[PDB]
Amino acid sequence: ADTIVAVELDTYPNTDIGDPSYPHIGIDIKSVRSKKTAKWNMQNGKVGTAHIIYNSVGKRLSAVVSYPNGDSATVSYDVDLDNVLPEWVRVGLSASTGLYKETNTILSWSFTSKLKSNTNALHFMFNQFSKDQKDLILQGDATTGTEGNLRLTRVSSNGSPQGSSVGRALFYAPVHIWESSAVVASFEATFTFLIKSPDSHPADGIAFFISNIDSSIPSGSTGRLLGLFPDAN
Amino acid sequence: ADTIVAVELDTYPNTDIGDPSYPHIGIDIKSVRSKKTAKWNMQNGKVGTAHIIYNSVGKRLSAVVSYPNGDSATVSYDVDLDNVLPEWVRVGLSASTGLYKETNTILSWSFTSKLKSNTNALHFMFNQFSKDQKDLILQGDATTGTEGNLRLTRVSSNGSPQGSSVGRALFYAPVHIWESSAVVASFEATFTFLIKSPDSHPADGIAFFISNIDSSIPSGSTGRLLGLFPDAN
Amino acid sequence: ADTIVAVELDTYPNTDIGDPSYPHIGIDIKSVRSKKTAKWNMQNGKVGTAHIIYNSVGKRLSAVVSYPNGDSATVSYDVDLDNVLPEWVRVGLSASTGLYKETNTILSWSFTSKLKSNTNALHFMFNQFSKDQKDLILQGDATTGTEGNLRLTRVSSNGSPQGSSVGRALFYAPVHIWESSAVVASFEATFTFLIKSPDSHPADGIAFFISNIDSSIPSGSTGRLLGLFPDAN
Amino acid sequence: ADTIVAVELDTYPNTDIGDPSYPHIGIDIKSVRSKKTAKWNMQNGKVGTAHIIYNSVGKRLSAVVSYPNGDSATVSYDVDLDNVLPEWVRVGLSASTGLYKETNTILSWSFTSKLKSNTNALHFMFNQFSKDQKDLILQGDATTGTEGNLRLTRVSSNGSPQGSSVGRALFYAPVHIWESSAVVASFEATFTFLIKSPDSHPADGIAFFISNIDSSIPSGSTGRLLGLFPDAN
Ligand SMILES: O=C(O)Cc1c[nH]c2ccccc12
Ligand SMILES: O=C(O)Cc1c[nH]c2ccccc12
Ligand SMILES: O=C(O)Cc1c[nH]c2ccccc12
Ligand SMILES: O=C(O)Cc1c[nH]c2ccccc12
Ligand SMILES: [Ca+2]
Ligand SMILES: [Ca+2]
Ligand SMILES: [Ca+2]
Ligand SMILES: [Ca+2]
Ligand SMILES: [Cl-]
Ligand SMILES: [Cl-]
Ligand SMILES: [Cl-]
Ligand SMILES: [Cl-]
Ligand SMILES: [Cl-]
Ligand SMILES: [Cl-]
Ligand SMILES: [Cl-]
Ligand SMILES: [Cl-]
Ligand SMILES: [Mn+2]
Ligand SMILES: [Mn+2]
Ligand SMILES: [Mn+2]
Ligand SMILES: [Mn+2]
Repeated sequence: ADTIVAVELDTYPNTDIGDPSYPHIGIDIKSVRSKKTAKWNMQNGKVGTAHIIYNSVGKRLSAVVSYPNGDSATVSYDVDLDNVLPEWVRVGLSASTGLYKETNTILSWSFTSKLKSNTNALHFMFNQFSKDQKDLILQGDATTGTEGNLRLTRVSSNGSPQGSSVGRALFYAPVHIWESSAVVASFEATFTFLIKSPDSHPADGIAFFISNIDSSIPSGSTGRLLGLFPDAN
Repeated sequence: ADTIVAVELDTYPNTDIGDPSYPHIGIDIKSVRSKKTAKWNMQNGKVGTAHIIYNSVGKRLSAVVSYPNGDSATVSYDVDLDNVLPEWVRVGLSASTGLYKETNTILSWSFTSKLKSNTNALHFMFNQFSKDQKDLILQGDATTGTEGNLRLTRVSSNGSPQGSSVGRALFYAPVHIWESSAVVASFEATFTFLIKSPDSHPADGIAFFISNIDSSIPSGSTGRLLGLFPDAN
Repeated sequence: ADTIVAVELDTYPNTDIGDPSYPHIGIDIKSVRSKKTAKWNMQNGKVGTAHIIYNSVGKRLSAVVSYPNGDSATVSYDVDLDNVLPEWVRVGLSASTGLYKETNTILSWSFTSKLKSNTNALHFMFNQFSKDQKDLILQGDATTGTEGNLRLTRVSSNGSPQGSSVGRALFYAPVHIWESSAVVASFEATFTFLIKSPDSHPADGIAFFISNIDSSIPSGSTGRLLGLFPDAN
Repeated sequence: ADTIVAVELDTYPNTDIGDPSYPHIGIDIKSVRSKKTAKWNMQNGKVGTAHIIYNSVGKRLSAVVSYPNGDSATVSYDVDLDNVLPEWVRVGLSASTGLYKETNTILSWSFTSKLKSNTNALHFMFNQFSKDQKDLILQGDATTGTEGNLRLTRVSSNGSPQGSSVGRALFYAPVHIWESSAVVASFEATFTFLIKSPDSHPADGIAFFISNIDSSIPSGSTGRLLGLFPDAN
């Protein structure tokens, strides 16, 4: 029943549900079957940066993911989010493991939404997460720690990631993501992540998403559904 | 039981509870008995701008209130808010009427909090308020409308303000206002207001305040207590 | 010899140089012959707002122009500005009159450029212009005044605009608009304008532009060339 | 003939010109004889962060310098900069060596100035410096490199710092630092630095400063004068 717009960093090819035959970044409009994808070389144990950009003028949801060595993947998709999202939303991060696993560690997260009419703005930045993060809604296995990081999916004491895990972090305050009379409705999101795995293959990935205010983890949305969708339709 | 730090725009002299013999702006640390005040010429029916500034280095809570014609009042008070406030807070606007009354109309409100260590940031801006303002907590008589304004205290259909009124607006998300390891903890707040009264004297005023997350209007905090304090101590 | 990327608010149809048969907004890549245009209802004597948005991910230069009554025109054009502009630029506003004329009054101008790698930023905002505006380069007839406005084209003492006029304002500091290793290079510009004319038709329009550092008004670039181009090619 | 307001990170005690008997941070109003100082433990070879804060309401110039291990020094001084500085200024960084020496390496520098009336803003951020930094004015020995850093004072090929060196970096654009009608005139500056020395004692230090537009290195302002002052008065 949730409405989802997401950028997925998808570490695991699930070819039978329309994934390409490689790790990819994807734009997901109300379906895990990405509307557009690009090949992504996920660098095990390295800190990546994801950037997400939209404005209501160009009506183009863009994402780019890069690592320090400079290797980057970009994906863009033409979509009017006025026709997709509710006016009011929550913004969040989601990650899953299944049969295979990885750390889904968030080191930092920033977001900006603006409505310019004829301005209303929300901006937050986390470069360190604290134990009792009162402006975050933690769902499922997602924890904030003393190490200053957001662990979306459960990690063992020994620092090793665990399978069949799902967790999300949503910003506490609802966001006014569009308003019919806004001349420009724009949002930007950036997060840094550390995906590390000793597994034969890492899985399943990390998503930035926008949803209805009351959005919660769909039941059985572990693994390939990235904690966003109740099925693969 | 609430902990309150406020800047009060006090339109009504209550001399028996330590108000000066004129309308004033005041810095209130856990008491309506302002720690410091300055004379303020409130201009009936005109749009004022209040600016509030603090940083943990100078440890000086400053406020200035001005009108378009340029007449301004300033008040500063040396205080370590690390020693006053809880780590996590909500920020809000409050206004009251009593025996005398005024419009307590907010046309715009912006806030920025930052912690710089060895950055975490929250920024919001409302230049228009909407009917269902999902990122605001409205308490008491406070309403948001189609006129794009926040009415802290009850106004009649005919546009006239009503007595014995109290309302507040708090931003939905808790704010991390200080952190022991922050090198610089700073906040800025700005709001524009229209106080108008056909009364013999306007009352009672408008406050920007910071409180515990779960802060609510103290019972009988109408009139001279500005919806912040349960008594005049 | 200058390299120009501009958004033109074109009040006058010059049909013989590829203008449409109506006032329009246009994206100009190294030619006054706009790569893309949209019909624009210019509202005589009213304050308009222009917004310009680009990012190096979507590679889409977008502009929207609106007035308070809400009537707006939008134009978008897919272009890699890494392949058009020099790395370092100046940003500016330009306006012209010819055989016909108008006020080309700028009431406010803001700009933001960012490079995010694996951040460098420039932001300025003018909501009032002063007599000796030391962070602006004024070219041709462009003046700043006590009325707090930038007059791009010459106005008489009696407040009436004059024909065959050209003036520009460039921000003093060069801008690093792209860098080969930037993951995201983005810029946003906003300005408010008042075009007013008692003429049979207004002319010629206002442009936001990006150029080489040493860009100057091309000789004979009054009227339909908007002070940007030395010819209509 | 220059007018100087500076925060000095002073690594070398020059006791005969009013330095305390230890490395210190200082607020300098038109004199190298700091109006106020605080003891500073400079950590050889470590990256420090300096923060500078002023607003025209509190009228308190504050500085804090810290290192990752959390050791920090703070100094505040009550001063009306409306009565000290010209309306228009340039902002910059300065460093010197003399008989003793150190690296005066700047890794990052950000600045924000705002005038709020009844807003004009300038903001820049350098987290990487490039070889041809067109928005910086380099004076004396100051160089920008491929290592992404600003070297205020001359360093040998072998990476060792050199004595009797002075260099400054000023932002290209003049800043409107105060305006008589501004309700709030505020500025913030942050820079990160790496001072390293194999010398018996490091010298001489790094300063953030504000000056007249046409400010240049005073002759013989190497060593204890930090490239800011022509004498020790
Ligand atoms: O830019 C200005 O000075 C006026 C202004 C503030 N907010 C605005 C939103 C839309 C159009 C104009 C403005
Ligand atoms: O300024 C930089 O480039 C590094 C940096 C980012 N956030 C900081 C907070 C405190 C000290 C340094 C930094
Ligand atoms: O986001 C962070 O905490 C680290 C960071 C600061 N500037 C950056 C630019 C690109 C990628 C990561 C960062
Ligand atoms: O805050 C608003 O909506 C109006 C506004 C924009 N700039 C200002 C500067 C001073 C006082 C009010 C405003
Ligand atoms: Ca998958
Ligand atoms: Ca009172
Ligand atoms: Ca034309
Ligand atoms: Ca010294
Ligand atoms: Cl599968
Ligand atoms: Cl399924
Ligand atoms: Cl009383
Ligand atoms: Cl009482
Ligand atoms: Cl023509
Ligand atoms: Cl021609
Ligand atoms: Cl000496
Ligand atoms: Cl001397
Ligand atoms: Mn996928
Ligand atoms: Mn009072
Ligand atoms: Mn045209
Ligand atoms: Mn000294």
